[PDB]
Amino acid sequence: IEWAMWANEQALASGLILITGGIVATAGRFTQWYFGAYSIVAGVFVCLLEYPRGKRKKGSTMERWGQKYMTAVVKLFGPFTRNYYVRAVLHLLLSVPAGFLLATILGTACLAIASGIYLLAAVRGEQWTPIE
Amino acid sequence: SLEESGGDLVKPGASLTLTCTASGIDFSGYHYMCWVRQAPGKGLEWIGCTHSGDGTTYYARWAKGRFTISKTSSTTVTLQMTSLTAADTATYFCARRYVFSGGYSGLDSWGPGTLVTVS
Amino acid sequence: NEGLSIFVILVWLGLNVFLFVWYYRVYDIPPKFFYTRKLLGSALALARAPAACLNFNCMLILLPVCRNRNLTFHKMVAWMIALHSAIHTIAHLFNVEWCVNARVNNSDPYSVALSELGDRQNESYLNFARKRIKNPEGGLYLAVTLLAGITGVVITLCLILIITSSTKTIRRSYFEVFWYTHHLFVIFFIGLAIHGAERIVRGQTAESLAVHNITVCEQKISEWGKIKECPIPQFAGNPPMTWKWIVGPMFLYLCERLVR
Amino acid sequence: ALVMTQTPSSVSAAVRGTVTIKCQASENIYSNLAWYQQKPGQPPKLLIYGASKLASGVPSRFKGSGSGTDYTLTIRDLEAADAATYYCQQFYDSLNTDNAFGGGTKVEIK
Ligand code: HEM
Ligand code: HEM
Ligand SMILES: *[C@@H]1O[C@H](CO)[C@@H](O)[C@H](O)[C@H]1NC(C)=O
Ligand SMILES: *[C@@H]1O[C@H](CO)[C@@H](O)[C@H](O)[C@H]1NC(C)=O
Ligand SMILES: *[C@@H]1O[C@H](CO)[C@@H](O)[C@H](O)[C@H]1NC(C)=O
Repeated sequence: IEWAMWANEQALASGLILITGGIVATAGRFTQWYFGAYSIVAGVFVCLLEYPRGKRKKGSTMERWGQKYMTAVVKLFGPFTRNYYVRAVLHLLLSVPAGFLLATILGTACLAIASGIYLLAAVRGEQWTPIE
Repeated sequence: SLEESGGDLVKPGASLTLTCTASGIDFSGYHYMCWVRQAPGKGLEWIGCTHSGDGTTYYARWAKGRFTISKTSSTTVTLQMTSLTAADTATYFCARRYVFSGGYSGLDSWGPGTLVTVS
Repeated sequence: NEGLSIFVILVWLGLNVFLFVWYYRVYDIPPKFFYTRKLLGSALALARAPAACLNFNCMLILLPVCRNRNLTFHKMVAWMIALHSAIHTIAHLFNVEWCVNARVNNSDPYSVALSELGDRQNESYLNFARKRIKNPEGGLYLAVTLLAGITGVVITLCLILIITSSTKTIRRSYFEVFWYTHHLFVIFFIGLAIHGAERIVRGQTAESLAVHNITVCEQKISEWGKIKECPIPQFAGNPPMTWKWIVGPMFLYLCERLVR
Repeated sequence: ALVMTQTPSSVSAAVRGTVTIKCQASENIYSNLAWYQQKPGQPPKLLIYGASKLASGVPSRFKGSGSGTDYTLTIRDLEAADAATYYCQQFYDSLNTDNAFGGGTKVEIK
């Protein structure tokens, strides 16, 4: 069982939800829209970081459409991305500030769940190895 | 303030129109604009009102069929009288029914009134 | 027999579009919801039409898997549920924001005046945001206070969980996680059945339209309750309907599982 | 129809005295009443706009009261300049009403 495979998709979904909520907040000019703008930025960053899927320890994996460019970009950041404790902490810290606005509370919850799944995966000792 | 134009000696059965022009008040809020008449030495008689926004107009049962109140412009309101009789001689007041904040109404602003004589 | 599959997909698309447009018309044109949409813009229709489409899709979702092509249709129905739930959630986020802004003195005067209803014993409220709390804390308070808000948050979270854990990779290579976390549909349907229990989205009562005339009393907002022609309006919400759509499939699936 | 009747068609009171004017509605008007003072040859002056809510510039001397169908006007310290006529107008019903104003009461200073 590889929890990182599900954590990646959960974080990507959380990023999409954060982008949608932030777009709704900014476009609708919700009170404290700046939290919506920050949610847009955080969701975009999470999507960019999570689009490149990792590699399964056993067996092969299926690439995401145009994943090569983004995974090559992520490779350049060294162990800050390979490690999953760092990824879980980063997701939690990016989700926290996005939870002060209703439109983005759902995105915050989804990102927190993704961070929890990453922490569970990291405890097992998994890491993100780029696919070549 | 308000002032009623018109008002002159009129033969019975003819028609007359009183024009109520404001000075500093615009008839575009949510207040009404009522017309009140007072025969010499008698009590006030209510003719009808005209909401500034909706345009709905109300008249007293006796004045429904022959009195027309219309807000011609943002500052002038006209009362048209038809089939005038000797009983319609009275001082006609133009009053603004100010709907205060609580929702209760009162004729805040009154016009000096114009004598109308039918004979 | 690809013709049958194409016909089924086309009929599904037609029914979804027809339901969306029909319920948009129902919640947008009629004067029953005149004040409701005066307060909520078109977000009322945009939130209540995906509600009908979601009732339809949630009825459809469980039928394909009740064995006692089909899985492709099940996936399409799930993704349609996701889309309509997205539209519903966005529209209701707009509704919550505007309602909270109106409850406090931070909206247009007419919306604020409408929001004052229900503060007295013999008044039915239109603005379901009763506590006078500013934004964004007001919307968050509504989310965890209203039964609709709590249930919506829970079922939406379980919906994203199901969708993200039902991806192709997890489903082919980690079927244990997929199957164990797919049973969040139980929470989904339990929350969805009671989702509309409170009836917070309210339109003017059927009888209130007789005593209260919309075109005669639209601009007399301040005078309601103290002039004969404009009695203060009374609002009432629709009863919960989604349980009717969802109970059938739940019973069929439960019978199927008992067979298994 | 809704008819208002001011029972005290003529009341007299000495200076610094009190005058009570009662204006009772034939139908339950929900406290939407107004009291006007009309000095001779002068447009009426609004005193109370609610049932008992004073208008701008009107002292606390002129008190409104009552609820439902019975309403009252009172003058604590009736002056020599209050020798006018007082009317009551109901704004609740305007659909079918012969006269909104409740007759008229003439106040005399003794
Ligand atoms: C949105 C709400 C959803 C509900 C309520 C739901 C519910 C269900 C249920 C009850 C089953 C059968 C379980 C069983 O037989 O024990 C099932 C099967 C399945 N669903 Fe969904 N599901 C949803 C979303 C999705 C999504 C989004 C996908 C794909 C993206 C999906 C793909 C599948 C697949 C592949 C199966 C086959 C399971 C098997 O063969 O064992 N479902 N679903
Ligand atoms: C934050 C997310 C959500 C919020 C705030 C929300 C809010 C609401 C509200 C206020 C109502 C009206 C209830 C009433 O008037 O009684 C409603 C109805 C409804 N919603 Fe949502 N909802 C959310 C998510 C969802 C999701 C994920 C679904 C998935 C199916 C959904 C489906 C429905 C349905 C079917 C109804 C109709 C209920 C009925 O007619 O009884 N909603 N929602
Ligand atoms: C509400 O805010 C408006 C300005 O937007 C202000 O004029 C008004 O006095 C405030 N209070 C009420 C009760 O409307
Ligand atoms: C509310 O209505 C009931 C009956 O309709 C009545 O007995 C009660 O006095 C009313 N209370 C208020 C505050 O209007
Ligand atoms: C409301 O009043 C008008 C005219 O003032 C009338 O045309 C309309 O039919 C009335 N509404 C209803 C529902 O009868």
